[PDB]
Amino acid sequence: THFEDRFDAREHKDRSNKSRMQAMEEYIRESSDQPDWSASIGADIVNHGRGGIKSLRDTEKERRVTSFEEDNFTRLNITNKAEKRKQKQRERNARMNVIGGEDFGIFSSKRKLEDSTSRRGAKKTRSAWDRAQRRL
Amino acid sequence: SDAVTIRTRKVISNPLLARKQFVVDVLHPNRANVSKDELREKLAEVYKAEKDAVSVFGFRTQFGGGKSVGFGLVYNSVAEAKKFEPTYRLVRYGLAE
Amino acid sequence: ADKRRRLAKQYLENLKSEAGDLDKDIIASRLGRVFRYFGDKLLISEAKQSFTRVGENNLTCISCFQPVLNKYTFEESSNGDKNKGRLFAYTVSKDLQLTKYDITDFSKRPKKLKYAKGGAKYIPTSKHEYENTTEGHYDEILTVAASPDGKYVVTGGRDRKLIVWSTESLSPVKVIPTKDRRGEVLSLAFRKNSDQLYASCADFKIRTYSINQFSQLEILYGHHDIVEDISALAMERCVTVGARDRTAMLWKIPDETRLTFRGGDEPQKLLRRWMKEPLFFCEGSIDVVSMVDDFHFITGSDNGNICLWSLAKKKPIFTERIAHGILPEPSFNDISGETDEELRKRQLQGKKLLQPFWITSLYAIPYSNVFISGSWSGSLKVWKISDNLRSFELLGELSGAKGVVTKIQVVESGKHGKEKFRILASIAKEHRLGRWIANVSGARNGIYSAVIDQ
Amino acid sequence: QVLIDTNFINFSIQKKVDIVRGMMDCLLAKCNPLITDCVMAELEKLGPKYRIALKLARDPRIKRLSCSHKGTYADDCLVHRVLQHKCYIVATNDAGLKQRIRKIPGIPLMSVGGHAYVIEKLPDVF
Amino acid sequence: KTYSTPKRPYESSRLDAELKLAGEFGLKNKKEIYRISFQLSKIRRAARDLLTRDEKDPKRLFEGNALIRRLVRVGVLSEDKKKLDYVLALKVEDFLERRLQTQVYKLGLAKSVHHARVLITQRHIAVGKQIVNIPSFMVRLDSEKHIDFAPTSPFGGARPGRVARRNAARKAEASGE
Amino acid sequence: APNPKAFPLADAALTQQILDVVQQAANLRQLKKGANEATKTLNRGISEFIIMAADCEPIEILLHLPLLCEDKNVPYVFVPSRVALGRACGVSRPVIAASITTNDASAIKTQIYAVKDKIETLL
Ligand SMILES: [Zn+2]
Repeated sequence: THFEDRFDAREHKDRSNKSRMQAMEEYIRESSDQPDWSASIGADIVNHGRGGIKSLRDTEKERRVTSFEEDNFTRLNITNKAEKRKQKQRERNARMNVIGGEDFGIFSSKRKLEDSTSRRGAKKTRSAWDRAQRRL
Repeated sequence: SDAVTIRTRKVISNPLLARKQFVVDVLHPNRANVSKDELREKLAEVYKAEKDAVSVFGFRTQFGGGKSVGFGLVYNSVAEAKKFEPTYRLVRYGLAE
Repeated sequence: ADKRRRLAKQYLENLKSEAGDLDKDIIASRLGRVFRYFGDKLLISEAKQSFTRVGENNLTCISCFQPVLNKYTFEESSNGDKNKGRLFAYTVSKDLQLTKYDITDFSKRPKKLKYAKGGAKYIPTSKHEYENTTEGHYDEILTVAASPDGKYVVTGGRDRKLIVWSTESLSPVKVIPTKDRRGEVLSLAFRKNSDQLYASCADFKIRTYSINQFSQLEILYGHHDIVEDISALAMERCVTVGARDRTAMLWKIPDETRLTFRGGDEPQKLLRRWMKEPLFFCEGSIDVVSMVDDFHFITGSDNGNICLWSLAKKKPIFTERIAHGILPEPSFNDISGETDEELRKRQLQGKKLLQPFWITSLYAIPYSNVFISGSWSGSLKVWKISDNLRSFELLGELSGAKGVVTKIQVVESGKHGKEKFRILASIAKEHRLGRWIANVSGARNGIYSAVIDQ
Repeated sequence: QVLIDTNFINFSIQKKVDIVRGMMDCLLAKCNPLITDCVMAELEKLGPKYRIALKLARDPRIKRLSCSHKGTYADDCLVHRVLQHKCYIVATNDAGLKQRIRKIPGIPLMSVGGHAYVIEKLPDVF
Repeated sequence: KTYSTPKRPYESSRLDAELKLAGEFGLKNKKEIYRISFQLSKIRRAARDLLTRDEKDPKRLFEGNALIRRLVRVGVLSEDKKKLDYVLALKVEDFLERRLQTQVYKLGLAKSVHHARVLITQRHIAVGKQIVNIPSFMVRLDSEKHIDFAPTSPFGGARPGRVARRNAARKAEASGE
Repeated sequence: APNPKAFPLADAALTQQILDVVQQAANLRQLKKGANEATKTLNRGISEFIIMAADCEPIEILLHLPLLCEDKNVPYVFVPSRVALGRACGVSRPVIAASITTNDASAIKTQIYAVKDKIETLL
């Protein structure tokens, strides 16, 4: 016959941070009840209060870039186009969504949660014996 | 009075080139950004080392004071220190011309 | 809500379906738990119990320097050649006096080696709150700890000054003002085999220093109410408990990050389980704490509750109710001031006005399965933990003490096989902080000692 | 708490806006819609063409507050209520009543217009 | 935009309402009032569309839980009032309460709201660890118990300020000369 | 057989709620603490509500306060334990009756109003 048999780089790549759906992530944190590793107040606030506290995402992103330094042992620099773009966007969304350290653009957005759940979603239950097997 | 604190965080080691690796925070309340030369000597006694072989660099100070972000090394031989350092750092330490 | 848990499981499998190791390991090459289980070898019923009273009143702590030899230095981790590996007890008194005892011999009652009492001339000539460098204490010393490297010993309490003392001269070797009006030092701890000092302070702060250079390292913030008690271990951490907020919070010092553990159970909920089957109380205020390993710790509240906590969960893994018991019940003649006995009973009003004993202090030797609690029941209660680390049990009692227990320390002795443990507790008439305890008798302010072997 | 008028019911059925829903959309709050007893009189008189506007004014989510006035004039029932109490929002669309309540101070007035409802004298509109 | 002009900006009701708000909270602009009310409109609009989404819908379930819990972590909502009709019931004055300069005045570190304004901009008030100096910080719960004076502030800390020290030296010169 | 005169006490849940709010009032100077301080405040008229211990020896010396409270419609609640009230008020000694006073420059206003309703349902 004929086919390709090539490295599925895109399939061996990850999309979990793409499909993360933060409100129900927050819920599953509440349910799975492990304590949170939150920081103290001075570790929170940004720049003599000129900006907000920080977002929880921004805490995560700082922790990860600090990990890039932790292992990789090098920093970023003042590269013009990219960080100007990202810094502007993140600060604009800071001044338009986050209030006191938590964000509400998550509700002003338009990404649904049924496109994540989808009544079991992937490898879904579409036959009655599949219903029987999942119920047992 | 002043808790002369540079936390040499991100602590790792490399004995191929024989040098030790560590990041910098600077916690130093009521002090104005301690300088790398007295840091060099202070690192020299704490690591029982050479005044050239100590090598830290690139310090940025955090808000709220008594906190600075930098990026530091130490060699473990005089030959390694005198050959493997780039010359801009050699003149920052005043060892080259 | 079963729909909700269904969808949560659905997302769990969904993200599992959507979802260098040897490199990290080889770099790591290029760079704990509970390990004792001797909580059965004790011979509690035949323990030696002894008492001493001290001329001052209201002692509050003890600091037995236990010199542990290093494997990098077999001889002594203690500096001098005249200390010779003895054991020292440091006791603070609301008489504003520190007293140094030798307790090195388990046959003899502990012996006062030295003392230092501060009167009132150590108040500052100025109310400036900044310059506070009078070398002696001047109010209500409340907590003490000594250096594990035998170098210094430091006290701190309501006069907002952390004063550290020489171990030999007993001179005030350094003074540290807290630089606040509300900076009352409440609890002290050392990093084990280190010089780092952890200070719980009731302006919601946890301050940390290096003592051998007298240097204010780093500051922590975060409770709802006063940061009451603290304790450390080998790791660069601490655990602390806030009093009137029901939160015990664990601090990773260098990463500057915290974990919060609450309570959450209920007298009504215990009513419900007994319906599915007495008297229940309310989770009032988290007071005493000690951490037993790097993964579990134990805290005692005001309503008698003793709680075993694991860092894995957030809720307590093992609650224990009124364990030191129910207080002396109010007498009818003094409740009423009126003759009739039945009216006096009606004023006493049955089960409601009862009160539980507190949990005034609690201590565990590290990495063991044993911990000691103390109330003013006049009875130390010694507890042993099951090796699954999901429950403990009352091992037994030591009633050789009486009155309000305040501070509990242990001293190990003997070699690896055979070990003899002395329990040393300070007992005052009152609580550490206020008065709050109404006419218990039979107590003398001083030290209680017990010695058990094997 | 909103005092509905006969006009409002008729225009709402014309412009196909839900009463409680569209009203609660426009406020962005929670609202109790009240038909006064004399307003249901005017609907019932107006009669056999508006059997539908009646039959839809009698929803179970439209509470009824009565009235003690010998007569049937909804407009006077409403203005006397409002001139006393000043805890209400008056939903109407008549021109004469609109100018009466615009001279009264402190009483939000509410109209239907175009697609959905609009508010005038609440500052708390967004 | 980050501020939106209210659609009937000059009205008897609007106008006297803003007068009361700015006078009582010590603001200085319609712009400050507008910023708060615009973001409240977005929140409350989200909650209303959530109410349109029917009972026991998974989206309504999870996101309503999210919105309630994050508003109580911000603190404008209270612990025992966990429902979406209460997130509908909020209004502007609750956020304007949670500002920082109101919070310094309410705790009691100053006397009047304008005093608290001048303190915070004067760099004396220190939430948590840093010196905050923006009078619209929107303090949360944990910090609203942690507001107090900065340790280098001469009200709760180090040596007196420059007017005091020039004056003490001036009377020192008075006694000297 | 009938209700004793200590009625009403509070459950443990109301107890911890009230001790919580009275602590935070003592932090912020809305608390007048002690018997005749509560009395002077109930004569001035400026007190939100009254917290009376019921452990006291005897009951009577503070039992005089329900008269003034019911004279002025100001609610009162017995907590069980007087050293728990000393606990909450943060002074060093058993306080048999404290009184939370009225104010508006108050970081704890709505917390107080919630507990005031909880009392007035309990009556
Ligand atoms: Zn009518």
